[PDB]
Amino acid sequence: GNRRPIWIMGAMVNAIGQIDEFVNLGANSIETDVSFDDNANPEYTYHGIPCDCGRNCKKYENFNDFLKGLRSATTPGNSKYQEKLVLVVFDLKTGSLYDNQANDAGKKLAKNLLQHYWNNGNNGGRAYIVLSIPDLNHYPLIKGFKDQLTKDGHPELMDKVGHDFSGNDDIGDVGKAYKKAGITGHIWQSDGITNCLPRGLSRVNAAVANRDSANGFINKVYYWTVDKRSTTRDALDAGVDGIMTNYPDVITDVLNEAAYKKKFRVATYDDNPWVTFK
Ligand SMILES: CCCCCCCCCCCCCCCC(=O)O
Ligand SMILES: CCCCCCCCCCCCC(=O)O
Ligand SMILES: CCCCCCCC(=O)O
Ligand SMILES: [Mg+2]
Repeated sequence: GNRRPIWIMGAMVNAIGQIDEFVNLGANSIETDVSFDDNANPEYTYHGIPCDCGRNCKKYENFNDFLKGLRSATTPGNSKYQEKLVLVVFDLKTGSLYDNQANDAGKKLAKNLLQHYWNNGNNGGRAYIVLSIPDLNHYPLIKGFKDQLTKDGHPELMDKVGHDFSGNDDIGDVGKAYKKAGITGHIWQSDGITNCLPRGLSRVNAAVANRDSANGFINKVYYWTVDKRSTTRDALDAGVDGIMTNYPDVITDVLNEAAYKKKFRVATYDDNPWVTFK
């Protein structure tokens, strides 16, 4: 049948100069860590030590500067525009917040994305955005973010946003969080661990089984962080939609092997990231 569109996602893309570095290696999407200040305002794109094996953990930007950089990379006509870059996952490091600041964090995130990435709707960046929350109890972040875009008069930008819960929670617990949040679509499900440690496919398989079921709630599944060809083959064989990596050219190489090329292709802006593949 049709080839499954795949997001090849550059990992830990936290400096503006890295956006081109990863896209030029074959990434059509990136993941970026977002730190918060004491007031739940996104502050830096910063991970810190420890991080993935082989990487510098300390590159960072003021979050709004990173957004302006991402805006340039994703706005047609800009000197820096990368047509290939279609999705950003923000790994929201809400662990530094109290649980009762989750909703505030979502409003401040929306406020900054509207201002600096979507340019108040004036020729904004065009990538789809996934808000990845590490703790199921921080689900009120989603409400906060939607309510802020609505207050600011741009509720339609929610069409460009989707959701993930990154903490490797049991799939039924994740679904219960989305039911609490009133969310029923635009759901990605991460599964993974640092490239420094081993991991199997059992939870990826559970997530894929949910995605492919008639009654499931997941739209896309992505596996992280994968730096080896054999792991990439295993994940594609398991039917994931996305693979996060420190080496986009490694994943591109596998996808260009003749057996995989018949069955997968690199996602473009044509491909809606909230739609389950069939
Ligand atoms: C930066 C303010 C933008 C507007 C934010 C609207 C939602 C505010 C939620 C309560 C935030 C309380 C802490 C405010 C910290 C600050 O920005 O000075
Ligand atoms: C399984 C984890 C889901 C998130 C925890 C949210 C807090 C639970 C209580 C929220 C209100 C109860 C409800 O709406 O059923
Ligand atoms: C949040 C989606 C999954 C992202 C993996 C990034 C890991 C990290 O920052 O340690
Ligand atoms: Mg991260």
